[PDB]
Amino acid sequence: SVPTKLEVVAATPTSLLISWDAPAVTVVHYVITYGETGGNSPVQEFTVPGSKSTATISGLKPGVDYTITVYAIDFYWGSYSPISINYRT
Amino acid sequence: VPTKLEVVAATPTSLLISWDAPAVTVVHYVITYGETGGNSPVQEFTVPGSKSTATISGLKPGVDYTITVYAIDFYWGSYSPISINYRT
Amino acid sequence: QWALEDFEIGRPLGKGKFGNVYLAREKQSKFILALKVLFKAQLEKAGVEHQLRREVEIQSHLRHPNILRLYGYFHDATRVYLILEYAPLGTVYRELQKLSKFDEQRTATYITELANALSYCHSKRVIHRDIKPENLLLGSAGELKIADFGWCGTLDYLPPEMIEGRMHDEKVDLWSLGVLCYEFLVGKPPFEANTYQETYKRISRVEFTFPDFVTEGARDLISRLLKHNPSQRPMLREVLEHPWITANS
Amino acid sequence: QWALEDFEIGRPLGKGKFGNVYLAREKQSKFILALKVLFKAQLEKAGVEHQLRREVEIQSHLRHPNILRLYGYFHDATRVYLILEYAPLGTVYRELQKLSKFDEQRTATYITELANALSYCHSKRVIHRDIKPENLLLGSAGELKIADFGWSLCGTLDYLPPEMIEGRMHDEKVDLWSLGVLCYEFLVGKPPFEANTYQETYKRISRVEFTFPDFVTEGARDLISRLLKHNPSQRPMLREVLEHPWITANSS
Ligand SMILES: O=C(Nc1c[nH]nc1-c1nc2cc(CN3CCOCC3)ccc2[nH]1)NC1CC1
Ligand SMILES: O=C(Nc1c[nH]nc1-c1nc2cc(CN3CCOCC3)ccc2[nH]1)NC1CC1
Repeated sequence: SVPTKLEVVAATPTSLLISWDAPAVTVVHYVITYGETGGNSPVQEFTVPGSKSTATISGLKPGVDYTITVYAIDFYWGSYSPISINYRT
Repeated sequence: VPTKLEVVAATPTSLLISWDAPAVTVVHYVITYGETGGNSPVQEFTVPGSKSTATISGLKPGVDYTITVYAIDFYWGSYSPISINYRT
Repeated sequence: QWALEDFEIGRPLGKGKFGNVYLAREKQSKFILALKVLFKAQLEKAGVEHQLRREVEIQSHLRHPNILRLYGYFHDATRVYLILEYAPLGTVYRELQKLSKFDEQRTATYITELANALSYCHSKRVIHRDIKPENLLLGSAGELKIADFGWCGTLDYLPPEMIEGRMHDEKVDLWSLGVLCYEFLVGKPPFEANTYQETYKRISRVEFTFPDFVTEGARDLISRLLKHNPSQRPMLREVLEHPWITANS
Repeated sequence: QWALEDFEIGRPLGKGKFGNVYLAREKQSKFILALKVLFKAQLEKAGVEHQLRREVEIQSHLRHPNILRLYGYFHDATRVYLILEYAPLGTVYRELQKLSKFDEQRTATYITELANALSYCHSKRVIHRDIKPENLLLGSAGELKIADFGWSLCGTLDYLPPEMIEGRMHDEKVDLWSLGVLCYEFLVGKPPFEANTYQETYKRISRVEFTFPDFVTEGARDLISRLLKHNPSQRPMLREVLEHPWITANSS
């Protein structure tokens, strides 16, 4: 599970701050996908520099549950095995 | 390289030398020996690179010999020899 | 997107240069396969990722019965996993270690498989495929399968236009093909010398000899394949139609 | 013959995982030199020790103003020392990483010098010279010097044509593709096919997928395009590249 420490640091009815433990390895960039869990509408993607260890997701509806999947991309060997966590807010 | 080169055993007719592993791939070793000081040109025979010992036969007793061995790298040639004196 | 939890790892098959290989079965399909596991630490210390990553893309577009299949790859924090076809009969390098050499029936057969695999690569404009005993596996039906990934050296199998530092073409495969045929019969590289300076000359001057137990048919083929001038070397189509292999296959 | 006891090793000039390069000078004459140290283990472990031994002989029987010289070599139990010419102004990589972009003349000038060497190398059958920024040094008079003496978002893939990456037949026409890539890098400040992953870049090279920013002049946009072509034969000759108007105008 790379990244490993995918968790929620801050949150709010408008936006949501996510974080993950530094991979201790060269990462080109992170791909984050989030959407209504349980098999709902398609997800939304956006990338994050490979140096950062956090990410902000804005424009969410309060109450719904979301599966936040974070992909760590390795230049040579593509993405690692992602890590997903559910969050309600 | 070789860094160490001692005489583990010997006889009045021949001698047996040994050296250490240089932590590097060696093609083979060239063994040269003769009366240390200068009586006549020395001899030269080769020993495979995997072996760490040799046997020089045909040495008279009571002759301070000077055996010199220098390894040979496959790509970069010979190493700096390491000479040691011994009295038969 | 494969993952380490998708396979039933089992008996180890060997120990490569940058890691070890295991035997496993695809959980969701029960398909057997070889799973090469290479430690990144050993890969980055020598800088060989791009050499293997480049070979992956080259062979990924190459799917021939005599070329080991690469179905996919995955990685983790400290290991890179290659999902490789299984070869129940082992590696040809093990055969030459157990037999010391091959009979003209086994060589002419292997030379016929490689000449085909090489011609298929030429069709895709791919040249200079390492076909040393290390990178040759034996499939189920005794089928020789090429496996170019990683894990003197390759110098012995280099033509005289590459050690000298000059442009080369598809004829480097005819050289290595003849060099390989010489080892299967004799069990030694024809241009194996003590030092680099010596190994270089023998290859640049073509200084090799045929033992007494080398027939005229084989001697003629090796002679034709081992030509200093790449233009003087034959064509893969002609090799397949050589009398020595048309009778020993 | 050479030995380690004939050099006054001055301050370092570079420290990496592949090797170290120290400032040095001949003792008898006090002649400034550059000593490049490499480890056999890494070379043997990677299968490059042969290539390194091949370059030493090749780069000893050829001299050129824009080609760094190899004044000899020696070795010990673990290391392999190379006696290299000194280059006061450093490598174009660092000078590029700082300024990011070069003048329209500096680029056209660098391309002019590199083209001459490649023709001098392509004549002696010495095809394919790695001329990435890391292997380009700057001399006292501000001139380039190709320094291909082993190792040193993407890596060495950004400078290879589709013939090399795909393992196909290559010839002296790969040098032209490199000039087009390097020329694009001096003006824009990044390889044209640079991407985020190895596969992404591999696809852009094999498909020749790149674009010119607006600030790229028209003259440079014609030479770089004439060099970055999939077919290696369609490319020009090192003589025609020297005759390109944009070069003859801004170069020096
Ligand atoms: O590519 C490799 N292996 C393979 C990819 N596909 N298939 C293999 C491989 N390696 C094989 C090795 C053996 C024989 N040994 C004795 C019996 O079981 C353990 C190994 C037999 C079949 C083998 N197949 N490298 C490791 C060193 C062998
Ligand atoms: O072979 C190399 N370099 C050289 C070959 N010939 N000369 C060099 C070299 N290395 C150079 C480094 C510098 C800048 N430093 C700060 C100012 O004083 C000199 C050192 C300038 C010029 C240099 N030239 N490899 C470089 C270390 C990665």
